[PDB]
Amino acid sequence: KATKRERGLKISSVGRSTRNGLIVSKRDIARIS
Amino acid sequence: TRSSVLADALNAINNAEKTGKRQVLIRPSSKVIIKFLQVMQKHGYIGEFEYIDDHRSGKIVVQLNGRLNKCGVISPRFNVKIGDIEKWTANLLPARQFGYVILTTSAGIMDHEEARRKHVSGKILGFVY
RNA sequence: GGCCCAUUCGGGUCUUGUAAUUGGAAUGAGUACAAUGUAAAUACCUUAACGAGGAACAAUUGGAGGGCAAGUCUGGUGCCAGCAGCCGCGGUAAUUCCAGCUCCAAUAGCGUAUAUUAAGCUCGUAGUUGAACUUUUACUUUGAAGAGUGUUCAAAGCAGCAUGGAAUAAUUUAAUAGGGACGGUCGGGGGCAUCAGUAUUCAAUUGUCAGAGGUGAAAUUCUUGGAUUUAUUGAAGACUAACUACUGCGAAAGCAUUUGCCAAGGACGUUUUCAUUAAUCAAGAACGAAACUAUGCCGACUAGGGAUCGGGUGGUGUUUUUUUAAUGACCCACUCGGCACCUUACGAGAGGAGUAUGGUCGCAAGGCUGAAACUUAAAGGAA
Ligand SMILES: [Mg+2]
Ligand SMILES: [Mg+2]
Ligand SMILES: [Mg+2]
Ligand SMILES: [Mg+2]
Ligand SMILES: [Mg+2]
Ligand SMILES: [Mg+2]
Ligand SMILES: [Mg+2]
Ligand SMILES: [Mg+2]
Ligand SMILES: [Mg+2]
Ligand SMILES: [Mg+2]
Ligand SMILES: [Mg+2]
Ligand SMILES: [Mg+2]
Ligand SMILES: [Mg+2]
Ligand SMILES: [Mg+2]
Repeated sequence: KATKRERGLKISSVGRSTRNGLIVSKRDIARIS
Repeated sequence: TRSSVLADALNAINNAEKTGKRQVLIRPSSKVIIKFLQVMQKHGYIGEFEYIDDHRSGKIVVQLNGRLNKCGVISPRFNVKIGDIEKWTANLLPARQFGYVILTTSAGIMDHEEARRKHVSGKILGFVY
């Protein structure tokens, strides 16, 4: 019970993930482009 | 706050895949969802899918073969240059050659490699891997 | 004999050590007959002669360790331990001393200091987000540090416009989205009247007489002008026992007698209707003595089980009953929506406890009182 669930491996870094979908900031967009 | 139908369909597919369900029912449908599922089917991330006409938006049922790690819709639908594509791939995906970014370009919706092949670009729709 | 490893004991390996003697060769810093350099001159490059063993032609900076006295100091449980030692009996041309103490690192560079990097609840305004379907612009495609070198090496120097574009964003369906309608209902939802209940207090009569309430004992209080208690009756306020449930209703706080009125509400059923009218929302609007042992990982999230409340469909045979009207209760299956309970598949959801104190600030001891400038009365205290 005490042990925290195993959360898998991180597979992306661009932006926050939400129910609507992954969201990218305008600042991020310029940096890539 | 409600979500777009494409986003809801993709979340349903993700959950059904991870729970071990072999077929998932998506409602409502749309042309965009059908094109998205067509791309995924071509690259093998799902099996057959069937469209039921209900005189409403309509319904879809997708058989899952377990090869789907994750799917998602990306917003805001920012534009991408053709030469820029590579950079975006390296950011949105796990590795160089694993996965397919899906783009809405002048010639329709298609994965990023076909977009390179046809020398067409546009906005990004979402990612699959 | 040297060196390497090893907390421990020890283990491993072999040309090592000198704090020994010695030879002839090379050359620059310098010092220079010069010449070149340059307006002249310095510097550079070149070069006669001099220029090396302490090659005294005498680079540094910093760290790690030793050891010594008829020496000095401090604390002890003899002969110790700690700090430490340019200082010792004599001596300064006196002394010849530990190897001139040993080792390590950078080196024309190397240390030090500071900083620095690795209440509540509903509604609701901006903002944000939000079902499906059948010309122009945004957007997008196309066209207008490195190469070489022999400065002796090196640092150097050196020869908006045109154009193609099918998606994406601007420029009929009747969502298991939303709203209303209709039907039988459901409810301890709300407001106004209304009804009932036993109880408490007071009062009226009324039988009897000394105690009655209260605490662990009391005190206080009532009481032969009759308390408490007993019977009958009237009035006042408050409240709604048992039925009372891990049940119902309401946005929350809350709501428990009957009957009527007033509007209101949920879910269910619908082959009725508008047709995206929506979601989340800081701002704003409506309503609105006490605590004192607790506790549940969270979510966009799968399949369930028992039980229960409200509604609907079907089955079935018992309660029910018959041309007055109404017309249910129970059992079983299915379904929608509720309050909870028990399980389950999936998910990046991004200081405590003590110890010591040659410091600073506070608080504190004692000698019998009386009683001292008084060796002093009585009465106490002690014994
Ligand atoms: Mg020699
Ligand atoms: Mg709210
Ligand atoms: Mg608004
Ligand atoms: Mg409808
Ligand atoms: Mg309605
Ligand atoms: Mg109604
Ligand atoms: Mg009522
Ligand atoms: Mg009422
Ligand atoms: Mg009354
Ligand atoms: Mg009652
Ligand atoms: Mg009442
Ligand atoms: Mg009830
Ligand atoms: Mg149910
Ligand atoms: Mg409720």
